[PDB]
Amino acid sequence: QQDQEDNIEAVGKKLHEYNTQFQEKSREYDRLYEDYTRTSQEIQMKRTAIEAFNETIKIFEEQCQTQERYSKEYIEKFKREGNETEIQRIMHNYEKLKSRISEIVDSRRRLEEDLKKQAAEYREIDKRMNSIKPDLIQLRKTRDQYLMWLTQKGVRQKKLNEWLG
Amino acid sequence: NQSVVVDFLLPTGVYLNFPVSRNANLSTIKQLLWHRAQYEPLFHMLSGPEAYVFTCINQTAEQQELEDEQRRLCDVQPFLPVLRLVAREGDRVKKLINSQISLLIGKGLHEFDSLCDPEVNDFRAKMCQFCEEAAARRQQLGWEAWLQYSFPLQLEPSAQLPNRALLVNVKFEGSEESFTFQVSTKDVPLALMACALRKKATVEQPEDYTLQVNGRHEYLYGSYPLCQFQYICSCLHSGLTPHLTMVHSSSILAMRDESVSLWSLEQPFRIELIQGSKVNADERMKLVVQAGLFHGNEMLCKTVSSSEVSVCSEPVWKQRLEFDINICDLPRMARLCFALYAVIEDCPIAWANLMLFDYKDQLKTGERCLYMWPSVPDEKGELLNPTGTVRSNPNTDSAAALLICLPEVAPHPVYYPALEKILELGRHSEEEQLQLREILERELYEHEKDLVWKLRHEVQEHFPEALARLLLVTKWNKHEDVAQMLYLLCSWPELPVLSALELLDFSFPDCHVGSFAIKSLRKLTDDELFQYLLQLVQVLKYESYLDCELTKFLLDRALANRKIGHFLFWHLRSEMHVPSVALRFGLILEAYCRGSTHHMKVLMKQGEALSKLKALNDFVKLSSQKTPKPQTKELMHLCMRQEAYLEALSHLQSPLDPSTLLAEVCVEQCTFMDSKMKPLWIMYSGSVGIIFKNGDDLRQDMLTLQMIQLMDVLWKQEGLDLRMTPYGCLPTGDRTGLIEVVLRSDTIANIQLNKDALLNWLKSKNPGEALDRAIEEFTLSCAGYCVATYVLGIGDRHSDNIMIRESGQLFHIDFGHFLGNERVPFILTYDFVHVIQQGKTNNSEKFERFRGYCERAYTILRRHGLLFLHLFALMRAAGLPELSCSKDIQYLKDSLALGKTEEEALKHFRVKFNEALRESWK
Ligand SMILES: NC(=O)c1nc(-c2cccc(O)c2)nc2c1[nH]c(=O)n2CCc1ccc(Cl)c(Cl)c1
Repeated sequence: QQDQEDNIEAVGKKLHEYNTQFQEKSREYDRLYEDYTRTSQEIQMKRTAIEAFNETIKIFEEQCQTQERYSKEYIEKFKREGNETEIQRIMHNYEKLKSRISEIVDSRRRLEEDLKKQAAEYREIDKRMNSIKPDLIQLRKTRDQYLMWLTQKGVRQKKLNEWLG
Repeated sequence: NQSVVVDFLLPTGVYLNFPVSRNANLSTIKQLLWHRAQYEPLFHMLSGPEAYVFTCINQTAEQQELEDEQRRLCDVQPFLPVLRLVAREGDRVKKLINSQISLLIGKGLHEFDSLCDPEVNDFRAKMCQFCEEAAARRQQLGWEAWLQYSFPLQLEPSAQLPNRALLVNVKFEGSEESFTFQVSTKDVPLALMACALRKKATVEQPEDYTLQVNGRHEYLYGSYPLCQFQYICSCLHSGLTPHLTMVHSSSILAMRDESVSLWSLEQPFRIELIQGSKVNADERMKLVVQAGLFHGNEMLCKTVSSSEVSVCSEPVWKQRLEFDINICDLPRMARLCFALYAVIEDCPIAWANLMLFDYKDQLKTGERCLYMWPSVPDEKGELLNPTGTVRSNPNTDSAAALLICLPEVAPHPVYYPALEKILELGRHSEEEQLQLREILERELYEHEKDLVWKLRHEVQEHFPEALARLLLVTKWNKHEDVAQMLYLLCSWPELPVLSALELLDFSFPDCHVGSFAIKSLRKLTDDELFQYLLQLVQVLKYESYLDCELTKFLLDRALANRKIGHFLFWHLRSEMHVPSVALRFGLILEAYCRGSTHHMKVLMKQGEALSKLKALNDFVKLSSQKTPKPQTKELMHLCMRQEAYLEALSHLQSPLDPSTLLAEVCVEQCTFMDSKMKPLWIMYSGSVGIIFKNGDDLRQDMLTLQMIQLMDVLWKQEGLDLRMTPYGCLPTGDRTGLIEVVLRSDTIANIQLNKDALLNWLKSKNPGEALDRAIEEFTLSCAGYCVATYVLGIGDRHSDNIMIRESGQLFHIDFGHFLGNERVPFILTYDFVHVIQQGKTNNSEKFERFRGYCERAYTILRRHGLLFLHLFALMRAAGLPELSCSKDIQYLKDSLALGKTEEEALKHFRVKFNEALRESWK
């Protein structure tokens, strides 16, 4: 009416096995979760570093703008003074400024590429976790069902301990 | 290496590039810059060096004006070595503070702006204003009051007793000439000051002075006898002469200076489940979204589920999910909770929660993109996760998410009704007293709950301490009932501290409840509030909104008391790496800092010390794996002796106790252990030390130690001093913290090398007449720690993790496990019993004295058992592995036997005691 099993030693043996499997699967999930957290922390660090490149590039481009507006006047002056010496220095100095920007831009690009790869890793870590979770929960439940069965059967706590530990 | 190539951007547009030394200060670098700039175009148009300030992009991606030109480039840590010359313009004070805050709190202040969030913006605007204002008031106050803010009295638990005449060393500020003279333990500090002057007058008023414990920022003042001050109490027991210095008030001033209604809308609650994004699931399976409304623990109505759409990264539903509750019924703190599942035609993927009303009480409408948090598989295994935070995941670029849309309810915007409207609706509405008495006086059942609701007015009149019970019976999914409960709550009598602590639990989410709780917590003294500071901080993780009462309360007390502010700072700072609290804590720290510009300086120094230690520790780790300890130890020392390191590790206030000055590092005395995590042992020159650990979470140890400290206080409050050693322990960062070294001590293992070694060691350290003291110190402390460890369920207790001091005091360290992690029996150790009994087989007089100490200790903790349960209940917030659930709390109920009577419990403790004594030989 009340619809909802072999010997005790054989159920107890399976309790030891399933518990070992639960502890092994738990430690695996713990490993991935350490990676999940570390990678999450690294990703924000990289994202903040990208903002730091963006901000550094911004100030360089202000320098470029400032160089254009500001130079304008002095370039005109030593033109009507055959001081093409100084014009040449100002322009060459400005060409060095532009060149350094290209190095900074390239560096920012290299990091964007790394953050893209690590973003893929984050998602892979999160995928593997989600394929481990059902094994983990199922193994927890099975372990608990075996204990309950043995406990109902009147099996002593010391015998249950040695199967779990 | 040494040199680094630095880009220089001049205000004329000119660009320079040259090597500078990494450890060179900015002032020096300006000189090198100017010297080279003269040989480059457009020089003559520049103003002098001093008319400009360098600017860099710092580690947190913010622009920073580098006003302190005595700072070294390596310490400045710019993102790239790029320095820009700009004018000394604008409110540089505001600019300087804003940049320091960002460096100090972890998170760049710009990160708050980047969110584009009114709630964030309103918090910052309102809280920074209040904190700045408090600061300005404080500056106007007198040197006495400012001293009280800055260095509040450290008094023994006697306050908030015999008489003896004992010597004190007194000198003045500037003069080497000290004076030794006798004054009584019951003399106030003003009287001792008067004596020192009368001595000076032989060779200024006594009220124009205060007394400092020289070497320390700990001061003796106020209407209290000398023996109630911790410093004197400590000296009295030790028999040492206290050394004081009298400081003039001026010297204290010097350091001071430098429309539609809600109840009308009877429409059932619904949402549009549009889409999910960035799901990482099993392609073979299908995807389901589970939803449910919540108010604290309780469901408001039944849950509802989506259709089984196939597993892809970007799933689409477009369903209406309708819930079994009307909009007019939704409580203020109504919480809509989602969980994404992967089912095979059952893995919990991720979850996310959302408040239905916003911070201004407005019922939300329109689209919403909830960036989800991944589901942790745990024992409980619930469908949804209502206890989880409401804040969205800050990893917006990579994290899975659900796009939802709250529908338009009305053409105008609708708010949750104002208090006046609540009290209007809430106004209208021998035999029975028997059933209610039984229920309260002593988890309720449906029959009982409806009685309590019926007799809710009787609860308010005759059982005011039962408020918590009455709040849990209230049906928060019916707006009529909610109004009636809130009506009572507004007239409810003030409850004691202990009750208020219960009401801060997540079971009581309503903002009026929190408000009533805090209102009862305002009678807290700073000393007592300090005992619960850690718990109060963890309760912030349960709050719905950024602007709350608890945050205001904490900032208030942090602004009035610099010790509270210190530790508030470090509790929040130590969790800034944690995504779910970084925003909330970031904002509180910002506001704290603006009201506390003096302490910011202290905390900056500490933060820099701690960042060098992290680097120092990482260098040791990489060295230890290659080379052996002696060689690594010396390499540690060389790395420490560098100017940037030495200066940053030297001359700071200790994070463990801001009154302790860590002055000169003793590099030769510094070392580490080749163990797990390679902790560093750092000594200072009154020869304090600290342990720096990086690798483990220390939060559990601090909790344990805080509870032992609370025990000590509770015992000390009823005449019992069990001579404990509750040493400082402070988490500072991501798996990082400090431990206060206890000097003149060793581990039992090391001392044990008949084995009458403990008593011999004691004999060697307390020769002749000192030994009876040492044994008594051992007895009192062994009792205290036997009970503490029994009650908290601390196992793994062995010779390595138990230490003894040269005074005779025993104490425990490294509390990795508690609350059973099975019932831990009460434990008596043969070797300790031997020492207690003065090395004799039988000493009945002494051993019974020891047994009484244990029993009295245990009896006192039972009296305050509800306090321990409540404090532990709030620590569930912290997510400590070994404090997850009701079963962990239940451990304390049983250890303290709170369902048993006082006599019954003590008779069971006796049986456990006796059986531990029997087990001692076996
Ligand atoms: N308060 C202390 O004085 C203290 N504390 C902990 C302790 C450890 C973990 C958690 C905790 O709460 C406390 N351990 C201690 C110790 N004194 C001591 O000799 N040890 C053991 C050996 C050792 C530890 C660390 C280092 Cl760096 C080194 Cl060279 C040697």
